[PDB]
Amino acid sequence: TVRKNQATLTADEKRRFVAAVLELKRSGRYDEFVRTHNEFIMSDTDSGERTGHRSPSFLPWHRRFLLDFEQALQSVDSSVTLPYWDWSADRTVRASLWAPDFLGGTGRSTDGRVMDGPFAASTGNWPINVRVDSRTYLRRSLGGSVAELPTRAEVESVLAISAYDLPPYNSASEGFRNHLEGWRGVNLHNRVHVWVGGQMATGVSPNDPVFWLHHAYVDKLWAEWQRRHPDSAYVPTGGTPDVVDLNETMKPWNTVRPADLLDHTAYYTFDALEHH
Amino acid sequence: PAAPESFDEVYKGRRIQGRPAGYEVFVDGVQLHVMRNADGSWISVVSHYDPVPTPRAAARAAVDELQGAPLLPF
Ligand SMILES: [O-][O-]
Ligand SMILES: [Cu+2]
Ligand SMILES: [Cu+2]
Ligand SMILES: [Cu+2]
Ligand SMILES: [Cu+2]
Repeated sequence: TVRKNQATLTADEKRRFVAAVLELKRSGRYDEFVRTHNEFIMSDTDSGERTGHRSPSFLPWHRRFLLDFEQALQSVDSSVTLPYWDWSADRTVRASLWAPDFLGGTGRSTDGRVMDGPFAASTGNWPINVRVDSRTYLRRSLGGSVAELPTRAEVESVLAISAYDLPPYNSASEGFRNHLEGWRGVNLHNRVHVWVGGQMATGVSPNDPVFWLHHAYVDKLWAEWQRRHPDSAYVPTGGTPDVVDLNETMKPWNTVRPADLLDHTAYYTFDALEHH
Repeated sequence: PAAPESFDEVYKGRRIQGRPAGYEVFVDGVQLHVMRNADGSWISVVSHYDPVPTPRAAARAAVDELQGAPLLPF
């Protein structure tokens, strides 16, 4: 399995990705990924149990969540893999990502409704069912609520942080994980959710297919961080209340640990990834 | 570590209310999930990656997000 930069996909790879995503939607499977993410993001708190976000396991949790989704896509079309969106490079609404043959563009300014591409409500193919905002159409406002996506120099500042995570292992932490997540510092992952707007800014953010491409690039940055810091690894490593330690299992799967997910190459490679 | 004060106002035509419970927010009487971060900022489920300083700021951000739409109970 090779995960490729979205900008490099062929016309046929875009068509097959789109068709596999729409089939998961039609069959009902897609919405249950939306529901899982919302349930975790509403339950993951800074002074109590936290697994999918605001915690060291943010990275392996989303790695496994993305693997579940990629394996579901591969059950429809075994040639499909998750592409990634390098938002430091493809940073405007003119990025081919947002073209009508891939994800479609920004929402109209009246109601945020996406009007083109395969996920526009008018196609009949993309009902928003798992929702909290009552509207049932995909929405986006690219660059609406925050002016700029992160730049490469900002990403580099975060990649340079050697410690994976630090006590208190939550949204207040110093260290790589929380700077990549974005609750502290110049803000990488959270800011991209805010920049897309629409459902991507909410607990039901997997309603937008760009969710997967965003998190596939966050996942690639973890892999790059590892190559930069071979002497660093996941922490904590045992006995931490409310936090998933290295060798503890993670909900909802219960059968996988962060330790099982540190090495992506057991599951996929990237089109290109720096050697240390 | 005690909770913020309660509030009640009409913001862009919609009633927003907040009260300690550990804090509840309502938009036109429909409860809105909100959460406090360790540093004292807040988010809601419709702005869950975007910290704002207070629960009223999170309620106002939700009204902004909704563009008139009824909230669904969560
Ligand atoms: O993670 O959104
Ligand atoms: Cu999320
Ligand atoms: Cu929450
Ligand atoms: Cu996210
Ligand atoms: Cu070395």
